[PDB]
Amino acid sequence: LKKYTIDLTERAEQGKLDPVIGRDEEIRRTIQVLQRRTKNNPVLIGEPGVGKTAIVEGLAQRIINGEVPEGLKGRRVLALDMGALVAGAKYRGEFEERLKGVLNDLAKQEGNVILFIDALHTMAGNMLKPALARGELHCVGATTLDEYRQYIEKDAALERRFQKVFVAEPSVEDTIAILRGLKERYELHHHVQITDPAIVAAATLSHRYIADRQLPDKAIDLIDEAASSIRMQIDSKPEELDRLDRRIIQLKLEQQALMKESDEASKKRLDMLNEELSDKERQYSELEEEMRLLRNKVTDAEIAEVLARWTGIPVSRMMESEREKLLRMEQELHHRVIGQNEAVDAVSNAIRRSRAGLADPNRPIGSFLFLGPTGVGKTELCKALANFMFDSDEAMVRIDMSEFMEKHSVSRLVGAPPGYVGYEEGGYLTEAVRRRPYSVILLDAVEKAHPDVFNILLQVLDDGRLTDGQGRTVDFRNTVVIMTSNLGVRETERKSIGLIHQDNSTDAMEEIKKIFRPEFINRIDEVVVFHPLGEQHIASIAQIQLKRLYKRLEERGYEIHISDEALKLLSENGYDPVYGARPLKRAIQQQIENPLAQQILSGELVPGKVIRLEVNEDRIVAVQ
Amino acid sequence: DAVSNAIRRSRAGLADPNRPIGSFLFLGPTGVGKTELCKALANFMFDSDEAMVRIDMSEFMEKHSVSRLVGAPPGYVGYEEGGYLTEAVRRRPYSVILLDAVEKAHPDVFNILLQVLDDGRLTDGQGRTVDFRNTVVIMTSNLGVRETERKSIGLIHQDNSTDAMEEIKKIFRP
Amino acid sequence: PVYGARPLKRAIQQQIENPLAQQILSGELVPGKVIRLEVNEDRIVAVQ
Amino acid sequence: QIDSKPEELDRLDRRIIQLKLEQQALMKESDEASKKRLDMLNEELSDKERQYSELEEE
Amino acid sequence: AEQGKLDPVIGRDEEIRRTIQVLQRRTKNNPVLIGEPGVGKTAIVEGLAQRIINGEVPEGLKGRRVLALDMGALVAGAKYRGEFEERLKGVLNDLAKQEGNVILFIDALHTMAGNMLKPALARGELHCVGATTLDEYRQYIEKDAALERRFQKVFVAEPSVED
Ligand SMILES: Nc1ncnc2c1ncn2[C@@H]1O[C@H](COP(=O)(O)OP(=O)(O)OP(O)(O)=S)[C@@H](O)[C@H]1O
Ligand SMILES: Nc1ncnc2c1ncn2[C@@H]1O[C@H](COP(=O)(O)OP(=O)(O)OP(O)(O)=S)[C@@H](O)[C@H]1O
Ligand SMILES: Nc1ncnc2c1ncn2[C@@H]1O[C@H](COP(=O)(O)OP(=O)(O)OP(O)(O)=S)[C@@H](O)[C@H]1O
Ligand SMILES: Nc1ncnc2c1ncn2[C@@H]1O[C@H](COP(=O)(O)OP(=O)(O)OP(O)(O)=S)[C@@H](O)[C@H]1O
Repeated sequence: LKKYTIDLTERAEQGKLDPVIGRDEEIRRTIQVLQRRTKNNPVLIGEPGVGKTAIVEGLAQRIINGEVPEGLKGRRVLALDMGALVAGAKYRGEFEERLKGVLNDLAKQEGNVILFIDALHTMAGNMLKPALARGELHCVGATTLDEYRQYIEKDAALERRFQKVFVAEPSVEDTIAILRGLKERYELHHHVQITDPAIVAAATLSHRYIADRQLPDKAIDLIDEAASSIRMQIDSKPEELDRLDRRIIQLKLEQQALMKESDEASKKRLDMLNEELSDKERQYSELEEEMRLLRNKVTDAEIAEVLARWTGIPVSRMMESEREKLLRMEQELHHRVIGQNEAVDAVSNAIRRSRAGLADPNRPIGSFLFLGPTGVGKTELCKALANFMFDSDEAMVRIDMSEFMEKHSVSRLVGAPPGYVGYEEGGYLTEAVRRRPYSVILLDAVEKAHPDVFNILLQVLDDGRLTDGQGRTVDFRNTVVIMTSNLGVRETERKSIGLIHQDNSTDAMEEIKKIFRPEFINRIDEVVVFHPLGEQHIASIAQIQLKRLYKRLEERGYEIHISDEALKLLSENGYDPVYGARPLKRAIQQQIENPLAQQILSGELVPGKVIRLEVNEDRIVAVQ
Repeated sequence: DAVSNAIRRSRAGLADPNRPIGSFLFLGPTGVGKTELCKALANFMFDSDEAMVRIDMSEFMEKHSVSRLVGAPPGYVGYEEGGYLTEAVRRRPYSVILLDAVEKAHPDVFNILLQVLDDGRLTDGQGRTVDFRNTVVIMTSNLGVRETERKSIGLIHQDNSTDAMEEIKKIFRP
Repeated sequence: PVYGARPLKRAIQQQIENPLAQQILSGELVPGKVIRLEVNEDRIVAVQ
Repeated sequence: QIDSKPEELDRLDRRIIQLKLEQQALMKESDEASKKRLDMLNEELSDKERQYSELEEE
Repeated sequence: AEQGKLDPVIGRDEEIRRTIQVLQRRTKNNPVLIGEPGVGKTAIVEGLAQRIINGEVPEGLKGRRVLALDMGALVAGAKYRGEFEERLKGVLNDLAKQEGNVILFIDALHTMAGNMLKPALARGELHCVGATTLDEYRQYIEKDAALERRFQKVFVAEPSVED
């Protein structure tokens, strides 16, 4: 008891055990087990982070703090932790000897020293049952759910040794009382003065967002991380000084990339960045020679910037300048997708209300069932939205739902039942959107998937979470979906002419209301129906079809200027009454790119010189 | 009044001990607020929507989904991880369970469900007994929406009951 | 008749709350005061 | 229950220990005009002290 | 690193501020670099060592020095029941002798026993550095809320042209 044990009451005497304000219920549950003769060893069972070790050591905090009544005063808490019994016994038999020594010690305590097994799955059993049979061992269990059950559940002799402990959960109120009850201990443990908004945002926002740990402790280590980044601010220089100096370090690593060259002077095209280097010396000198350089407002906005680096709705963007690209979000789509006014306003306004957040957080954000014709370019619009917000097309997780015809379809895409290859491989959308849950959940042709797939669209559209075969919640409460499904193609291509719009809504709503409930008609953002294009739109997609060719042949170092007559021939070959604007790239390549390749390989086009496409033909030809 | 009188019967004590406490079949058009009322049922007596999980019978249609509700056969992943029904009831047997669209489930969940109803004992992949004899279940349906919203004009309630009980009759027992 | 008062969630958030979000985040509406649902013209507009 | 303080007595004493150590949390705040709302927990604490004094006497 | 035998880095300041900013905690205290074996995360912990030792770092990481428990001498002679145990308790007590002025960059973080590592990481008595592959940080474990209270990660994405 003097060699192997750690005195938890002494830990609560000096105060290395962080004081626990509240929860008298389960410490009273411990004391109620301690008066109990049989089933005398309590087992603290919660999730990890219900504080099982901290409830035994806080039971020592009660035994020193006198909140315990008569009966246990004198019965001493001494904790056999792991690591203690692992002494230099290189040979056998001495283990049973030293255990016989310490069980003669608690055998002569006679209810004066209480034993404790920290992380109960450690310790034995061949010797504690006599010491739990006379009345001489008084041990305590504190370990997790899996480590108590797999410690032992099913021995009816050892569950005769161990009683479990179960809890009750009130509101976020007493979590706020944990955070204010601990915030000055982490002032003198975290070098600050904890104002309230960081911890009340930690409590309420922890009860809203975090689906991995539990109240209040997820808020507690959020304040740990918070005061960590705060002391990162405390011991460094003031703010904009570190803006200047840190961008000096990283950007001089960029010029460190941008100096070791073949010819240094000609590719010093970054000369503005070096005048800006001496300018960073200039304003960085203004602010080194020269609060709002301080934050006791920790802040909710700034650990909302940390959590905003986590989730997928930012607030670090919120203190930036964003309204100028918001007010021409239509026109910044018109740089690559022109026309379709109720589509760019219904879709773009649906993006505004979506990432603005006007619905339930326990509802999805941008929820779209697309229904309409072809000849439009849906995946290039999905690339316009990943290349719009995601700034390039990583989010385009394209998972075709066409494969799913037989009985076992939700074992296919949801994930297989365990005990097989398919569960560890998981489902299709379940896994490839399990990697990025807060992203574009892009789907083509969902209608051929199961009714069960339809009602788990009713799960990610009502609830906004997903469940595989095992039974956990993949969180979708912070993602925008795009469903470029192939529901519309035959109905909306076949509807012209002879079928009015209410009839396509009638039989398409006979498919939806054939399987879905009214919330699939209702709870999407918009039913976005497209229309065919005009001639100036053909001119615009010619221009932006050329801008990619400008940057592409720009990487080689050539120049091409095109007259208006070739524009007139492409406008002539642009539109057909049956198909629309799709074969334009094929006509451009078949009439333009054949003599261009023929003369760039033939030798008639000279490198290092400007190229111009003229017409010494009845079609487009190349010349120098 | 139906669910509230079911609560007064629940805390009152009328029930047969070889039965579940509450079991109902809801039919009709959709738009009434079923699982919002189940969120109020998670709000009233044990006081928390944290204790509302909402369970579905749709994804569980396969050859091994019987071993999803009972746990896998031995020698499998999900045998040591168990099943959703056996672990879920085995943690706290006195709780509120929210099922959806049981027609999606097989006649093997209807016979495990019969063991919820009759004689009160479920044997899993392993085979040990499962305590179901004081458990409250809630099961919603799509039989109401898929033949009521179009037949709301003209049809009567008895014929609604019969043309539910036909496809029920093909795949359930009385 | 089939649908009921179910779409009224998005009749509110869609039908009024899109220009309301435009006017709140536009900077016209300074926060901090008691809101009275005023009447501009025949489509519902909230004014601060 | 006979050796120590009675059941309704330590229900009450432990409700007032919930509210009192809840105030030991609830002292240091951020701004006054928002988070000194807790008037209602104070009059509930008056029910706590009065009922605990009543069954303290009885 | 004083002798300068290690590999340099180019750029790498924002997400290594994510590495230092995930270093200086108490429990969750240890960073994890995420990514496959063709990205270079050991250059990020050793460029971390070059910021700590060379001196662009502010106050706090001036004197900190990094050690490395490896599995090789752990499994070298495990002849009897206790050799590996006397040697690992020697590791933990030598962690106690430099008193937390030992940084322990454990690469292959799941390799390092553990119930003797958990409470010292919990009190503040232990503080290390972790590293595991993208798929293998999906394999490490995140739902053990205890081992959620022992470690934390650093985010790195798909590489670009300019870098
Ligand atoms: N009210 C509180 N007062 C003080 N510290 C608290 C409080 N709530 C949580 N903690 C912290 O909770 C942390 C975890 O407690 P533990 O003693 O590890 O209990 P535990 O859940 O059994 O951990 P194990 O045994 O490793 S599973 C400690 O580091 C405490 O700082
Ligand atoms: N606006 C556009 N800009 C650039 N390329 C386009 C455009 N529209 C179509 N394309 C090209 O033509 C192809 C067809 O466009 P998509 O965006 O895939 O149309 P789609 O309806 O999504 O076809 P799916 O996905 O096979 S049903 C694209 O992959 C591009 O190569
Ligand atoms: N009348 C209503 N009152 C309140 N909330 C409603 C109502 N109707 C729908 N909801 C919301 O929409 C969700 C689904 O609608 P429900 O009324 O529960 O019908 P349902 O049959 O449960 O559909 P589910 O939940 O997808 S199986 C609920 O969880 C609520 O969030
Ligand atoms: N950041 C870097 N800076 C400098 N050289 C690097 C860098 N990353 C990789 N290298 C080079 O690549 C070689 C090995 O790359 P590693 O850094 O070991 O890749 P890795 O991601 O660490 O994968 P491991 O270590 O095999 S798991 C080194 O010998 C260097 O030549």
